[PDB]
Amino acid sequence: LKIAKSAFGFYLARRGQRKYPFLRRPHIKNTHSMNPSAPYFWSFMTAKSQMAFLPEENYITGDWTGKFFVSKRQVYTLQHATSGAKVRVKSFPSIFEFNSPSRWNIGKEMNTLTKPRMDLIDEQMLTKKQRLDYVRAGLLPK
Amino acid sequence: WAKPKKRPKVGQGFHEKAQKWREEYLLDRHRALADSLRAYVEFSTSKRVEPWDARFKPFDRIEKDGVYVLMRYMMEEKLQLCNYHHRPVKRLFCNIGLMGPQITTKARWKPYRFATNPAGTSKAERMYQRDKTVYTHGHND
Amino acid sequence: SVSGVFSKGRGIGHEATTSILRYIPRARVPWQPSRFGRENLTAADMARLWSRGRYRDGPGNYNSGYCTERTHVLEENTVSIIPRRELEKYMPDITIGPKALVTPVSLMNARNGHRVTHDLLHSYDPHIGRLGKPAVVDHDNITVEDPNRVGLNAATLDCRGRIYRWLRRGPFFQVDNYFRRSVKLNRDGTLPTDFVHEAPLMRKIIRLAHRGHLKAACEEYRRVTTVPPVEVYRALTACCVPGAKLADAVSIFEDGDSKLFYVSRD
Amino acid sequence: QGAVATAEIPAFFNERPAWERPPLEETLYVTTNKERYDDVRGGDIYYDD
Amino acid sequence: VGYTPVNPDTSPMVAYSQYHWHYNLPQGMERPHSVNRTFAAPFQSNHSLVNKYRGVWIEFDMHPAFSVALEPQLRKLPRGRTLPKTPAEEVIADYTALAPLVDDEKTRDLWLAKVFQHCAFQRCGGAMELWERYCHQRFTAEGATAKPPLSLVKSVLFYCNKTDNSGWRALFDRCLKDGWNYTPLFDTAQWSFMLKSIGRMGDEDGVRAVLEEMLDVQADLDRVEARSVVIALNAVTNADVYEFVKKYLFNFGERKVKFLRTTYSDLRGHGAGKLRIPLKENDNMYYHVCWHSSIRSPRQFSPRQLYFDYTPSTL
RNA sequence: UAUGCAAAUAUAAAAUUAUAGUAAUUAUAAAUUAUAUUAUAUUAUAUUUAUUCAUAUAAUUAAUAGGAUAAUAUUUGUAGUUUUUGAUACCAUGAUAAGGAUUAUAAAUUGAAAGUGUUAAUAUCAUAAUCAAAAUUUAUUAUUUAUAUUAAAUAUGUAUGUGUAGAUAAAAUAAGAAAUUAAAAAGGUAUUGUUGCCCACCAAUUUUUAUAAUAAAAAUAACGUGCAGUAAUUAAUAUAUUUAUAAAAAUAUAUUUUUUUUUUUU
Ligand SMILES: O=c1ccn([C@@H]2O[C@H](COP(=O)(O)OP(=O)(O)OP(=O)(O)O)[C@@H](O)[C@H]2O)c(=O)[nH]1
Ligand SMILES: [Mg+2]
Ligand SMILES: [Mg+2]
Ligand SMILES: [Mg+2]
Ligand SMILES: [Mg+2]
Ligand SMILES: [Mg+2]
Ligand SMILES: [Mg+2]
Ligand SMILES: [Mg+2]
Ligand SMILES: [Mg+2]
Ligand SMILES: [Mg+2]
Ligand SMILES: [Mg+2]
Repeated sequence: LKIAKSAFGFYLARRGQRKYPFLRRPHIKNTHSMNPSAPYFWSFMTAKSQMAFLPEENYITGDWTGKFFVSKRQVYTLQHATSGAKVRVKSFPSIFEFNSPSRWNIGKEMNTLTKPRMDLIDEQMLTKKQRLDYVRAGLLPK
Repeated sequence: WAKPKKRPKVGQGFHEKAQKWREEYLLDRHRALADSLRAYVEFSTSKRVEPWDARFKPFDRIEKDGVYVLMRYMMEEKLQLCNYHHRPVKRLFCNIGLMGPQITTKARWKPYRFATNPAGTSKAERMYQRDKTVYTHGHND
Repeated sequence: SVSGVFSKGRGIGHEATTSILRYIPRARVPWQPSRFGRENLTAADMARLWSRGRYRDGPGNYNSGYCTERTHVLEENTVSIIPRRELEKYMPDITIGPKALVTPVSLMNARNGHRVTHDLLHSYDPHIGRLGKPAVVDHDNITVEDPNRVGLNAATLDCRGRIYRWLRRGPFFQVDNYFRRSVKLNRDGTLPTDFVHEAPLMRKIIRLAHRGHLKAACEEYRRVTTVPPVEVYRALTACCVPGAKLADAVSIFEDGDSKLFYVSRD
Repeated sequence: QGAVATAEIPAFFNERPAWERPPLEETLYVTTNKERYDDVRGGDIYYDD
Repeated sequence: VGYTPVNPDTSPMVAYSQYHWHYNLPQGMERPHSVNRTFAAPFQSNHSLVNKYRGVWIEFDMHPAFSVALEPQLRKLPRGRTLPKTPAEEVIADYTALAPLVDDEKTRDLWLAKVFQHCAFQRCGGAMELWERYCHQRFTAEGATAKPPLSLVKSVLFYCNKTDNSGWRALFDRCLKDGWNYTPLFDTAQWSFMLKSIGRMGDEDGVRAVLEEMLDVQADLDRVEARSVVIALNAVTNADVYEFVKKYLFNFGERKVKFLRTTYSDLRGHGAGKLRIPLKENDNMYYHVCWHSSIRSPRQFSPRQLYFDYTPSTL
């Protein structure tokens, strides 16, 4: 890769813009996971049946010391709002916290409550060249 | 294949900015959601333009004859209950059976986005005058 | 001038043998005379090494839930751990305990030879999970920590030849080892046959066979973990007589004989 | 000539005919097949001592 | 070319080369190979045999008359591969009471042998009285002519080893060529138990006598159980017997001797728990058994160890 | 543009330079260096269709060990820490891609060697590797365009604008297209050869002397100008006269150690 954002920058090649078979791209990057729909609200990026049980990740499975963030496929439950306990999720740069609890979240997965690609951009994680290219696309002011 | 340049460090106080921005993006999304649900239901509940294309048959026929007779006397109540939404309208016509095989085959219906216009729509421009602040997938007025 | 990975280490074998044994020169591998293996790690170091090497699930990884650090740093940001008492308020605790990690013997073939659902593979042979001593699996005590270090850890020091050994194992390896490390003739010439936990089952089989229920009896014979006593074979064949079932009497007998130590020869 | 193929086959298939070779060899001659220590530019790396 | 070498079976550039068989030649088998037929190996497993009786078989020959007559008494004594838990006091009471009623010598003695074996498995010490009361008079005392039935002897011997008893030495001695000549009929397990007992008690001389007879009678040396050889050898502190035991150690095989060492190093080692009575310290015999093992194994070359201090000289 | 003055290549000579003591030589010509409109027959580029192109993450690579129906091994439970250093996040040679331009029709292929991350002798900063659910700046990518539109792994909310700039892409192959081609003569101060060599002024110094703005000459490896020369960016060479940061440049004559262009009365 051109820039190494992780270790894998060293190991992987891009291969230009290369086509992969349908719904298998090596890296699952869900840009769409928060993509508003009123009519599809309960069917989009959620369980295919409402009679399914909540995933593994809503439960404490073993003897734990504690966790840092809960997984993002965990589904937001009335207790998430009510209990007033830390609810963290791993997003980038670091972690997203649900601080301001609402019932409107309930019954959806935190995938869906966390905007993956923010309209906010750090100018300090960008090279002067990259900043130029972000000004061309009409994102950054200059 | 050049050795990948190292990525610059993250930013100072950008963790706070990202937290806040996502936080209130979500808070905003609650009202965007509330509002688009209101819109979706308001649309389902309100009347629409007639779904059939009158330029073809059996629909072109004068409103005092043929299919329109069949509608005024047998189907009217039902057609109004479903508010001329194009899906239940087409189904009711299948179930009235007095047209029978024609509904899909000889008859023509307006395209999706035109059939979705509110009843009373006069100019075509209306398709583009609906609210873009709301996430209904064109199911909003 | 000196860079080590580990500060200190220890001997696999103990004073009585070693103090005398040293006067006899032992040939070390010619190209790498000094051997520091995972038996030689200290207790602390072994613990650390054993936590790592298990991708996400494993206790080493900060977010597995088994982490003992109170703080972890993601890109200059310091995150404080959420204690489990607090995690539980919104995330209910459904925890069966260790019995949940061990299926019965009955299912060992469905599972390709295993009783243990833990994260590392568990071998029933002595050598793969061997530390200094021979590996032995407790089916009662299975934990995520794995104190005896009998599991096959993929990434630890010295792992590779163990992994290779595991991939070379014969078609019945798990099953055979499990069966031969338990179930063996006593030093007196007595049969292994009488065990306290299996006794009522054998009783039930006998009882069923005397009332002439051949199928129910055979269906219970299936669930026997240990060699069944002679009395079982007697009952079962006696049951085969009145309906003339010969094929069944014979397969019963042949089952108990020269498989199970010739309990059946009576 | 050059060799198209190679096979390991017992020596009794082709061995110098008994009237050509010296009389009983096993008994009257001590033979060892061994490798030259010195560097051999060309020729065989084994000889019969 | 590489750090990873080609594997000669899968590579056609090896297989079809001039040094091997090309795919256009006629593909028949080159020469036949008879390996297993010419020189065959005997089967010895790395694991011990799973069905073997592993005890001292006492050989119950009873006439099928007294066998039925005495059944309610014998049902309490060991039958083949079955060890009833009846308390030994009771069994001896039954013998003392009922045996004078039976008239057969052979029967009374088979029965006695069963009693002895039963008392060997419980380690009850008061059973030698039975030997002095019935057998001693016509077998061991004052050059009595009579020659005891083999099973009885095996049983009594087995009892003297299981319960460690000075008595064994008197019985054993009667079994050599000039006496009853029973020694060549002993099982390997018999020897095993004998050696182990003698070793615990600590008679170098018992150990020597027994190893000599075992060797002469052609016992199965390699299959004598290692633990018992080690416990016997461990008992040897006397200079002459020590000499004997070196010379003798050359009678075992390569493998046997390696595991003599392993077993020895374990019994004073990690596995010191495995014994009912802890070993006694012989540093000399330990060192020697290790040394012997090292001598008899194939030798490996570790040049950085041997020549560590080598300096060349121009003299 | 030949009335003053003015000997001067047409060869009488003994290795180059140098006022006849300086340095140790010099000079020289044919090997080699891709484009200068030479000719029918062995048969066609001026058609069609395209162009809004984005996607990578949460560190320990170092060894062997056999079991029922086998003539007997508890070898059940096989237990001797500690002297080395490269493929790593890092300098650490090799090797396969893509890229149409003239061996044609018959019984026949429209894809090439000149090398595109992962591979074998240069080590002497560091564990960075996927087992899920994750963060767009990267030349190198054919997407669904108006009757009916989210049900199983979770699967994309955005750009209707007169088929509309500039600039670009693809094809003569079971398809269907039909008329505006090249050869043969050429030079090297370089010597695996123009990314080749060389030329003067401009500093130091060395050495001989017949001391002219500032002596002359010879050795010489700095600095700074340029680009004089090798038919060399207005061809060079010699004499003559002028000019001048420096090679040199302008004009007047001769001349090829410069490459050639050729009417036997029209
Ligand atoms: O080779 C072996 C292996 C194991 N054992 C086992 O060690 C246990 C205690 O080890 P001991 O060997 O001290 O007991 P022991 O002499 O009383 O046992 P016997 O051999 O006389 O029965 C014994 O009770 C036996 O089960 C051996 O005796 N020999
Ligand atoms: Mg290359
Ligand atoms: Mg790893
Ligand atoms: Mg001078
Ligand atoms: Mg001068
Ligand atoms: Mg020039
Ligand atoms: Mg010029
Ligand atoms: Mg010029
Ligand atoms: Mg000139
Ligand atoms: Mg000038
Ligand atoms: Mg001039």
